[PDB]
Amino acid sequence: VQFLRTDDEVVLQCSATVLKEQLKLCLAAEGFGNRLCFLEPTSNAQNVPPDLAICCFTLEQSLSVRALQEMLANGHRTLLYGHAILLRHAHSRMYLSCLTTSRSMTDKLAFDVGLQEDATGEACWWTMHPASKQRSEGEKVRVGDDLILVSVSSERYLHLSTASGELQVDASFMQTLWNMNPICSCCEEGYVTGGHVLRLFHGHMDECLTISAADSDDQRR
Amino acid sequence: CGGERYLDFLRFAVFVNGESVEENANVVVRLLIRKPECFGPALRGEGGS
Amino acid sequence: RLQESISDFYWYYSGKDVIEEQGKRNFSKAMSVAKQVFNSLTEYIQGPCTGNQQSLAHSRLWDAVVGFLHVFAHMMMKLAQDSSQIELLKELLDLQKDMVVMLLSLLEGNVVNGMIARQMVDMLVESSSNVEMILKFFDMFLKLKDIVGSEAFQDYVTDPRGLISKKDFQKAMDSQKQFTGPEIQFLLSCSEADENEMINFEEFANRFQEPARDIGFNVAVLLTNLSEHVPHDPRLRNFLEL
Repeated sequence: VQFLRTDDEVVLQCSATVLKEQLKLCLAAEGFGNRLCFLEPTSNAQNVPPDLAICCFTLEQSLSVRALQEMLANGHRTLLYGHAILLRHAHSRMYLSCLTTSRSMTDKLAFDVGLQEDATGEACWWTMHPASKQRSEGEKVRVGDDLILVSVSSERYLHLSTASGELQVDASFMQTLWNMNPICSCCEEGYVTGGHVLRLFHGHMDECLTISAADSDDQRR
Repeated sequence: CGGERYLDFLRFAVFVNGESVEENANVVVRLLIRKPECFGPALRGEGGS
Repeated sequence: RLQESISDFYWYYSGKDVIEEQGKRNFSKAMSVAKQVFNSLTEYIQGPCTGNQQSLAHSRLWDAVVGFLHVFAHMMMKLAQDSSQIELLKELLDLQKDMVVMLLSLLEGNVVNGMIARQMVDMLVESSSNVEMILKFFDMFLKLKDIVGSEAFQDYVTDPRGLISKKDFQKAMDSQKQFTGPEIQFLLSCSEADENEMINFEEFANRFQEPARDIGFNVAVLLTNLSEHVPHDPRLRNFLEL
């Protein structure tokens, strides 16, 4: 029953439920050499571990619509419906935004979602809405609750297009529920946490499990 | 033929004295884009020509 | 819902330098309705009704309280500088007094380390900033009434009629060290920008004191009650220090 707050990392997983599989794919983007986002499957982790290093988005700022308009004209905060939020990619340090390019020829109104390196403008700001009938605007959101996100720059949803048989995320006029699952919320201070890079050391000055150099006969194996 | 009447009433509501009412126009366009079924078979979704 | 509407009105009118008379009328009506609502709530729990007190404690009252504090913290200092908004400011102060009374009633009949007291402490630490702004606004104006008896400012008073030049009044604050540099500009703005740099510190430091005396006393009583009934509360001692 915990409420999502800023300065937290989220995966933003969308439950496709294709062929009664509930893959719950999550959006990801490299940020360098490619700006467009794409869904990677978070299911079937036993047979193959899916990458999640590029699937972390930090909640940078949260603001209301009127205050957002005023600052555009110009410390944890509880997230509630009808509020504008800012998402920053963990690895790329860029901001999630709605690009004006439309690579999808199936829908003329569709817009592609990608990463941008500047926080200026309203293209990178998004607002959640109470997709559930029980919930209503002005109510604080909680973990394990489906959400619907709309660009403040242009009314559109993170629709999960699957017309071509491939799951893509794009700004469209059709509604789509999104699960805002938080990760890395409970910081283990001084303790070792998941999704962390480090140098293991049997003792000191060890280089534990250090792979061989490049172009070696070991083939880095 | 059914849509003709509503479209005429909407243009009368939005346009007065050769100028466009900004509030009415914004509300109408927001509702129209919220419910794309008002755009007819074409100009709607992937199947719209 | 009323608090959300008033917050939206504040966010709309924040940019404008001067509030339009129609907006003033709408604010007056909204704050009158809000004042009536609070009185009803106080009546519900004024008699030590434990069930009603628990129901209010487990409710969304605290979010509305935080929002009202946020609106107030900017309303006081926005309406202070202008000279045509004194009535609206006084009505706002009366509404804030009622808010405190309701909170005190809520605090009525508490025990040591009580759940309602802890909830009030959590509310205060959630809305610390606005409370700090309100407390500062009160204390520097009390010191403003104190400055009239200061010799280090009376000597700087030059006009036989008793008027003090703007620059001289800045230097007097800086010498007395009552108010810091950023606060100096706010006091200058709130001062009656008289046609001359000479300003009537008399009125500037004698106004806003009657309507603020009652609400300041209520705030002091609330803080004293919380401090005495919640031992070992470092955040509460931080508020007391402020």
